[PDB]
Formats: sequence, structure tokens, C-alpha cells
Amino acid sequence: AAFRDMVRMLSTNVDGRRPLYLALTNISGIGRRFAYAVVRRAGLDPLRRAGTLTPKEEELIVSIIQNPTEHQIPVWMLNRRFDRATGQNTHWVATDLGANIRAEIERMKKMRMKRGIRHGLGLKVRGQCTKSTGR
Amino acid sequence: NYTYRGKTLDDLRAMELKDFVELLPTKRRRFISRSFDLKHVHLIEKLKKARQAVAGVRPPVVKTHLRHMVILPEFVDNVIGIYDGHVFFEVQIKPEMIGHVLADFAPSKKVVKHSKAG
Amino acid sequence: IGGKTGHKGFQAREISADVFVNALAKHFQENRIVKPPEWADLVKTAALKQMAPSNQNWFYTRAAAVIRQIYMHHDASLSGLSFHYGANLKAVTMPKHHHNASRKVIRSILQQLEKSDLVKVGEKGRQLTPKGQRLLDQVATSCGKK
Amino acid sequence: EKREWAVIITPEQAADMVKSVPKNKVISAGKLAERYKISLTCARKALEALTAEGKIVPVINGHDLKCYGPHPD
Amino acid sequence: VQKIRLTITSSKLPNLQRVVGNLMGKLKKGNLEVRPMPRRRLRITTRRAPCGNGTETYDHFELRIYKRVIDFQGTAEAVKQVTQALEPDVHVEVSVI
Amino acid sequence: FVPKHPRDNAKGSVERSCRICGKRRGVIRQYRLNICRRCFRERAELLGFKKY
Amino acid sequence: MEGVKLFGKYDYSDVDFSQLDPALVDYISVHEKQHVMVPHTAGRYVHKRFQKVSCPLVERLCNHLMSRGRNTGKKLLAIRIVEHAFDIIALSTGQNPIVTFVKGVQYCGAREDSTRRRQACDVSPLRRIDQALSLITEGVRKAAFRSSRNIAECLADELIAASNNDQTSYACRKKDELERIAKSNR
Amino acid sequence: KSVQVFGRKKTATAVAYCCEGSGLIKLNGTPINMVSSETLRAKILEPLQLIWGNLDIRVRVHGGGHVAQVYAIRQAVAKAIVAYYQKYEATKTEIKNTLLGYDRTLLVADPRRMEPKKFGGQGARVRRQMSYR
RNA sequence: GCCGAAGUCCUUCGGUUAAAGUUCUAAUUGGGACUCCCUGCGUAGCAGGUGGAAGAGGGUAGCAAUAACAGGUCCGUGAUGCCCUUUAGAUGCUCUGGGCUGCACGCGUGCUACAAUGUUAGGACAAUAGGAGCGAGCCUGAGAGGGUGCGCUACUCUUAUAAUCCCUAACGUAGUUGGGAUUGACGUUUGUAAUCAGCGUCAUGAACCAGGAAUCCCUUGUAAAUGUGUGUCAACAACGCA
Repeated sequence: AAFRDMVRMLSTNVDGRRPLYLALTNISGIGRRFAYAVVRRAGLDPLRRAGTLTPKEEELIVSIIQNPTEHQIPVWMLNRRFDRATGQNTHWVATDLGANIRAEIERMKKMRMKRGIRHGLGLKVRGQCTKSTGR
Repeated sequence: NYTYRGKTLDDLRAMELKDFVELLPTKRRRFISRSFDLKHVHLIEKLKKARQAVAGVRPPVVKTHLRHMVILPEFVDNVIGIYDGHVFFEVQIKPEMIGHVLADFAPSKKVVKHSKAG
Repeated sequence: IGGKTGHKGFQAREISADVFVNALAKHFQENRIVKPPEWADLVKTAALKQMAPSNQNWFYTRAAAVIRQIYMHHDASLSGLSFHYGANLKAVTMPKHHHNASRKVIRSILQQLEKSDLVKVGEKGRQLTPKGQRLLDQVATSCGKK
Repeated sequence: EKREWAVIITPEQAADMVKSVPKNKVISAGKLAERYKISLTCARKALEALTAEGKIVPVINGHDLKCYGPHPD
Repeated sequence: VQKIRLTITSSKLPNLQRVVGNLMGKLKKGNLEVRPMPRRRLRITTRRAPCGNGTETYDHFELRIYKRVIDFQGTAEAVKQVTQALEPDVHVEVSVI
Repeated sequence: FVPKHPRDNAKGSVERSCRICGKRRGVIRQYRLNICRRCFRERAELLGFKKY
Repeated sequence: MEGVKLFGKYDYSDVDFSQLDPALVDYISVHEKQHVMVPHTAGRYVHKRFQKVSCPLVERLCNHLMSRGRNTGKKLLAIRIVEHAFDIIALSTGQNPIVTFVKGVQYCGAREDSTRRRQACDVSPLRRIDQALSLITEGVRKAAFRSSRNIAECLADELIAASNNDQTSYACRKKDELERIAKSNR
Repeated sequence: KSVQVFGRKKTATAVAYCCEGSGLIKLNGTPINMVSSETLRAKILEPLQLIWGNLDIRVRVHGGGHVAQVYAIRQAVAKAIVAYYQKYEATKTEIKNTLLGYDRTLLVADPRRMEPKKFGGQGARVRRQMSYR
């Protein structure tokens, strides 16, 4: 056991003994598709275990997910893109998402939009029936 | 602190409807391309007139049936009587309610409140 | 017993399909025929697919397969190829349906092949040229010896 | 229960697998993960390491399952 | 001379087989040289009860379409005479090729 | 008269009614029949449809 | 019709049915007609009662190992698994598979059973080799479900111990419960 | 010398076509080694293992799926060998006996076809599921 | 048999109003199976067997007596008796908008799963329908989509190289590359309208480790799995009929 599991990076603690692009999925905001796009563009091997990744290599992967548009990415494959407030396409990650999505729910309640009500009441929003299902 | 697409309140008012609709959601610029004319034009005529007459108090209500109009910066801070199929429900417009469907703020149904047994 | 031909040497029909198509994939990576596109590399083969391909050199093994499948059906359209390389749609709660492949990935190849003259266009779909079906029976006698 | 094996092959256990694996007449990845307490992803890649060097031929090359033997010269 | 096709269509087979006999019969008299297409079942499957009551039972209504094609070389003089059968629920499209 | 709501591609267009029925509850559009089913099955043998 | 051998590997020359025992062998279906190159066949075996005897025995296993609800049909899958048993059987022990197979089909299916007090009836030889193949294959999938191990192996683990009469086996454990229940009720 | 006969399972139909030649048997445009399975390789050759060095057979197919398309070819090979010896009789009756000893499907074929779907149910004979009470 | 392309001495493709046909394809007229045949059992018939494409109503459907249920339908009808409505501030008809989709909860039919007999990635055969709407081929875009509109009044042209299965890899018994609900945003099509429609994209990554007492369907090309058409339809199938 020269290597380390339980590796802390980007405010989460992603797993080791778990092959890289699945390991980066433990972060909120990088998922299975975008994780492959980082590693492919990292660019190394998806299969290699997050056991290893020697810190000079790891410092690359954090620079990619923070600066995606910059690092040779199409932008269609981004978490936010064209945000109304900033009017700019950059994609959210880590502990931000759980706090920053909450604002986009909170602002609906202040407006009294139809969505903002059904978040507050704890019901289904998108136009599902709730006669029988959801109890 | 308010921006729409990294653009403040008055420069959205300055740039007019034609360039504005380049940066609505692509659900919504379909409604501007197809089926904008006549019914819609009267609205922003009438929401100009109630806005002009005011200057502390907020203006008189501009009643309207049609629920499926985009909210634009041009009519911010008007009052609108929006029909629920029942009553013209009245909403003073905020900056955060830009670029949305006008129906959303007239909810057609009651919340519920469940009682009792049966 | 086993099937036996005439004609001594090997042809594109004869040798097995899993083997032949990968030998013809290698025969583009050495020669610089086809090339990779540069825009692509992250794209799903088809919208229905849930992830990118594993192989990273996947572009060529597709580009081999289409030339193999122009050979076996003589004509090959784009919309005919798109229907072929699709599959069932796996995720959603409903029952599963056949959706099509991407067009652009397949179009990119069939233009890149007509640079090095391996497939002419014609009436109906595209049909491979005298240069083209020669290149298959090069590789048939490469893997026929093996 | 939570019967967790392990993702790492150690330098000690490699010296064991040279001795006792080629003694077995037919053995798969499945039966390594019984004895040496390891993941099958490693136990597949251990056998394909041994066959490239010397000893250990695949008895069956079939897709899905694989099962390795001795090396009769 | 503009080798002409008949195309004979029907609902019912006995009513068809009269017309085929006549239009084959008349090419014996005129002496014009004489050269079955696959039949369709137009299945419409209505629920037979009017209301929603009762066990869901379904009548099947096949309309059948028998279709034959005679054709021959013929000089416009001879063909006017042959065309003129007149049966219930039979059709005869004439087609020049 | 002349009802002003468009009804181009719509369930209560005047083409879409049972021709005999004058009502649209359960319409058979296939083969351009445009006939209501209860209306159909009274008078299906006249049209040349049959049970087999 | 000179070699005549299963999967193009094994032969039926062996298997000494006379040698195996008295009775039981008859409904075994390994007698010449039964031998075939591949156990796959166009069956017409469910038409009239005893026609199940005249089919090959190795096929009859591949049908049992077709469950449940996902593996229904897909016989062409099952005859890979039974192949990849019969490699593991042959190349481990060095016996050929068909001899050690039919010994498994002998000793699984219990003599006697509780006919619904409850009374202990005897069995037909037909119903023995039926409830051989069930209680083998039941144990295989019950073991193989969730187990990180290929079912071809988990067949071969079951199938060796059925021949040697061990209480490792899900077959030969479950008979000694069922046979003792018949002895108790009686 | 040439004979042209068919096999048929389920809704496969495979025609074969004997000539004189030098022991070539050819599915579609290719030798019947190449079916890519290892089960269904050995299934098509069951006719030939029992019993053609004169003959040259040329087989074409449509219909069915993967399995029933093979079972047509076993009919079409075996019947075309038997139909060759019948035309071109002593030896035909005894080589045909070797097939009918093995299995009846190599000459006869089977007439079973799928039962039509009936209303009130998802298939032919199944019905949906009752409630009561 | 001709003329092509490769192979490069005889193998495989594509084309052909060009000579002979009918094994596949299409559909009309007839033939065919009757317990006739043999052996057992009890004349009526029954059980097994040979042959036979098929053997016991050849398989599956369709049609289906008399006698009734105050079962259903006046929301199918220019089928209809009576009652009231026509006081037009109509229970006639029609326009804008909203409902039938509202949710502490209880039941019915279904769908997708709980994985390794698997999923992921790459590679390698159907039938029945429908279509003056289907929509060929070729360009454009990651994708959905978009533009141009060849053939077909259809065994000719078109929806249309189906999916389990098969063969090479990856994974490794974990609520895990199992599972894909619920939510945020962007990219679009159909439409007078998307506010409760469908499709795409990237993120979010839930309950579920095979289900108590109970209950349902099924005997052979049947069950179960596995897709494809069609009905409704501008758009939308987890449903019905095939």
C-alpha cells in the first residue's frame, strides 16, 4: 500500500480503488459523460485507478473542470451556459451547486411563479398528475 | 444588483425589442417570430399609457385576458389584471419577472387544504 | 468438413467479418487514409447512446465497417447507414424503441473516402470504385496468409 | 456482511502466484478472488500478465468466461 | 401499336370471373395476342358494443380486393370493341404503354 | 355563423364528423370513410365489408 | 456416422450404461438415437406423454437451465454454459463429461415423496430424472444469483459433487430432507 | 445435370441448387464454414457429416430469423443431395435412410406456424388478469 | 448467354424488352384424411401403430337455438314517447380564458427495475400493415432538428439493413458502469396558443437486495422474453387491434 485511497480534492473527497472517471463522478457537477471528457482531454487513461494519480497530474484535472471553455471544449456539453445573470457560459461544481441551485429555487418563491409555489409546498412541479402516484 | 444576461435595467430599455429577443430563451423567441402581431401590439400601447400618467403612486391596473405574452423590460413596474378564468388577478411587475410567461403569476387553481377523512 | 472455394487466393467475401474489418481499420492508420476529423472525439456515436466510445481510435474501425458494408450490399446510402448503426433506447421508464445513428460522423467518412477515391457516388446510394474493391482484396491476401 | 476484497496486488502475493497457480489444471479469475482476497479486475489482469511472459496458456479463449491452465511444451 | 394493359378489379370473385371470361373471350374473336396481382384485405376492427359496458369484444370487417391484369398488342380500332362487361362492383382501368 | 376559431387540424372540424351521425363520438378516418362507429356498423354490409 | 461426438469433442462410446446401475437407465435417453453433434434441436417432444424420453438428455438440461423470466427462450445461450461446464469438467478431472454427468442425474432425484395426513408414495424413473435436472439447476442459479462467479463454473461445481455423493451439493442435500420427510410421514 | 429444391422452417425459405463440380457448398456467395457461432456451424454440417464430392451446391435464403434460416439450409442441402441421386435409386433409398435414422427434419420440415392473436389478451392464449371485489 | 469491375485459369458481385422457363414469389380451379388400413379392448365407438404434408372435430377462428335479465346505452343517430327549456340576462349557438390533468390518502389494469444467464462500448437475420399522404438521393448541425422535394394512384417507388440471440473487449457483488425517478438550465419541432405536449444536450443520481396475508393466466410454435406496424393523431403510447 504505497498509494492512497480517500483522496481529497475540490472540497469533496473522491474515492480511490475506483477507475478515475467514475471517481470524478463523486463530485457534484462532473458526471459520467463530462468526466470522460476531462480525462480524455486531461488527457490520460480513464481506466487507471484514482489510487495512483501523482499530484502533478491531479493539479491538471482541477484546472480543466474550473476552466472548461478554455480547455478545448465545445460548450454544448456544459452544466449552465448562457446564465441569465452573467450571460456567460461556465459550468458549476462542488459545494457551489447545493448552495447556488437553492438561489434559483429561492428566487421563484419571491416572484410567486407557479414553480416557486410547488417547491415550497413540496409537490410535483413539471406537470405530472398527482391523483394516485407520489405518496 | 440586477442583470438579465450581464446587462443592467436601462440599457435593456434602450436597446428595444428587436435586439432583446436575440437573448430570450429559445422557447420564447419562437413566440416573437410566429404570432406576435396586433393582439400583442395593443398591450404595450396600453402599458405605455398607464406608465406615462405617473409621481409616487403606482399606476392603474391594465386588465387583459391573454395569458401567453412574454414579460419584457419595457413594461417593468406596471400593474396587470391577468384573468384566472374568474378574476383579473393583479401583479405589479418586478425585474426578476423578466423573460417569463405572464400566465405563471395568475395561478388558475387554489392550493387545496385537505380535510377531513371521508 | 469445411466450405471450400475455387480460385486459390482470398477475397473480401471469404475471410471472417470480425477479423477482416479490424485489419482494414489498421490499413488506414498506417496509410493516412480517412484521418480523424478534429471537431469530433467527444461525440456520442448516436443520440440514443449513453457514453462515448472506448477505443479512441474508434473512427477508423467505423470507417472500415462502412466500406465493408458498401461491398456486401453494393449500394450504400447515408440514411440507410444511419438506420443500421442505431439501436434500442435504454434509459427511460417506457418500453424501448429503435432510434437512428448520427449522420455527421458517417457523412464525414464518406466524404473523406471520396478524397482518396475509394468510393464514387452514383444512382441510389454510394458504390465502391475499381480502386476501392482492389484495396479489400489486398487485405484479404494479407489476412488470408495469416 | 459487506465482504470487501481488495484492489491492490502486493509484491509479496506476486511471489505466491508464480508457484501455486500453474499447479492448478483449470483456474479462472473467479477462483483467485476466493483465495488471495482480491478484486476480479486485478485477477483477470494478473493472469494475462503471466501468459505473456511464460507458463499459463488459456484453455478457453471464449468471450465472457476465461479459464487458464498449465503450459505443456 | 401502343401495347395496351387492362387492369381488372373487384370486391367479389364470381362477379370478377364473368368479366375475365368475356375479355379473354373477345381476344379470341379479334385475334389480338394476349399476354394475378396480389389481393388486399382491408381489415377494420371496430368494438361491436355501442357503450362502454360488457366484455371488450371486437368484430373484424375484411373488405377483399381481387385484382387481375390482362395485356396485349392492339391497334386502337380493335380495342374500342373489347372494352365496352358492364358488371356490378367491377372496374376496368385501361393503361397505354 | 361561420365559426371564427380556425379548425384546420382539429377534432371538431366539419369534415371530421360521422357523415351519417353528424356527431364525432368514435370516428373511423382510415380509407377516408369519415364515419362514426355506431353509425358504421348498422350499415357496413351495404359498403361491402364482411365478417370472416 | 462413425465418430459421432458431442460439441465436436466428447464421445458416447463411453458412459457404460449397463455399468451405471439397474433401472433408472432407460429413461436416461443416452442410447444411440439420443446422440447428436449439438444438443440444439427442433423438438416435437411435448405432443404425447412419453416422447420426452426419446429426446437427448443434454438438451433436456439446457431447457431446465432456462430461467427465470429473462432467460426464457434463448436456448442458444444455455448451450454455451453447458459447453463451458463440460470443458471445466473434462479438463480438471480428466474423465470426459458425459460419464460424470449421468452419475449426477442418478443420485439427485429422491425415491419417494409426500403425496397429499400425508402418505409416502414411490416414484417413476421418469419423475426421478426430471427432478434430478430441476434440483441441479435450481441450486446453480440460486448460488449464481449475486455470486461474483460465472454460472458455467457454478454449474461445474454443482455437477461434480452430484456424482461423488457429497452434501456440498444443493441437489444431494435437498433429497435427504425430502426422503426423510417421506420416512417420517410414511 | 442439375436439380433445384427448397427447405423451409417457420417462415424461412432456403433454395439450394446442385450441379456437377468439385465439392463446393456455398451459402449466399460464400462457403458454409462462415456462419459465425460454433453451434450453428455444426448444425448445417449434420447433413454432410452423415453423407457430395461430385456435387456443387449453391444455396440462397430469405425469411425467418437466425435459427430458422439455418434449419431451412439443412433441409435444402439434404433434399438437394437426395433429389440429385433420384434423377441422375438403389443408393438414393439407403443414403436417405441414414438421414431419416438421424432425424426427420432434414427431409420433411414441420408444418407448425404461429397461432393468430386473439382479442382480450396480449397474445394468442394468454388473457389479461381479473380483479374481483 | 452477353457487357462491365475486382480475382486476376474460372471464384464472387452489378446490369441487361435476350433465349428458355417456374424451385422460391403472386392466386384462381381442383386433388388430399375416411377411424380407410393393421393389432388390442367394448354393435355405437375407443386405445396404440404403420404409412403420411397432415391423424383423430388436421390447427385457429367466424356463424350460433329457444327462454329471460326492470344488467348497459335517451352523452351515436333525421330511433323515440312524455316531462321542461326557448321570459333571447336562453338548457339554442358561438368568441376569449379556465376546468375535466386539481392531492393528507384507499383500490383495478399496466410499465421499468432490483443485475454478472448482466449492463456499457465496438463489431456482425423477419412478418403483417398503411401511404396524392409516403416522402428518394445529396448537402447543413454534437444532437434533436433544418433545407432541397426523386419515385409511387403501389408485389414496381416509400415508411424499411428490426430487436432478444451471436462474436471481441471493459466492469467485479457494492445501492456499484445495477436502477433512471425527481429537479436546474440551455438547444428545438408541432400548433392561433407549450401556461400541464414530445424530442435533444449537459448536470441532479431517489425508492428498490425478489416483495406478508392473499390472488391471476397458461397445454405447443402455447407461456415467457423480444421488437415492428396499425387505431386514435397537427403534436403526444407505458393503451387497444394485429
